[PDB]
Amino acid sequence: FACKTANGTAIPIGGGSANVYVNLAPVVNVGQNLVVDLSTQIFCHNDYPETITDYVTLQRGSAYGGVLSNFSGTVKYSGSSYPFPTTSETPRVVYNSRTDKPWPVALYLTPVSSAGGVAIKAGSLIAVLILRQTNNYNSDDFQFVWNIYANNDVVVPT
Ligand SMILES: OCc1cn(CCc2ccc(O[C@H]3O[C@H](CO)[C@@H](O)[C@H](O)[C@@H]3O)cc2)nn1
Ligand code: NI
Repeated sequence: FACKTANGTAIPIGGGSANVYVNLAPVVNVGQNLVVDLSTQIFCHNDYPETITDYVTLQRGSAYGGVLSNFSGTVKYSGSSYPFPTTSETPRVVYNSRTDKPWPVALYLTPVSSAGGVAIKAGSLIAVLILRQTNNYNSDDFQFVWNIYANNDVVVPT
């Protein structure tokens, strides 16, 4: 089991960490959502699906920088919604093919009433999402740590 990002980098068997840059809507008002869909960027596969089933959860989602201070949010993982930052590990998604399949995670972030001006700075760390992988074969229990960075400034009009 390993993962990669689109035109990007890879995290190999056994886990590790990688940096991911996302495009964000440049202007977002109170009451609106920034939607950050990682399922178009992060892809994973099972290396021996004929005998092994891989189980994959969102172990934890954490907010940083402008997102931590200026937004509240929710995360959608494989069809279900949760608070973001997260309050517990999600249920598991099964990976049973050598063909790349998206990691089905999306953040929905909305400005708090005190956000104004530049609420997220270009290039800044905005979130960490930890993918936890196990299987039905041995004791493997691995973390794939995705550091999520803003590509551009996000302004909350005042
Ligand atoms: O007849 C038994 C047999 C065994 N195999 C492959 C053995 C194997 C063992 C571990 C393994 O590890 C990687 O691949 C596994 C499947 O994705 C994953 O669960 C592991 O954690 C790890 O990333 C891959 C192949 N093929 N046939
Ligand atoms: Ni592989």
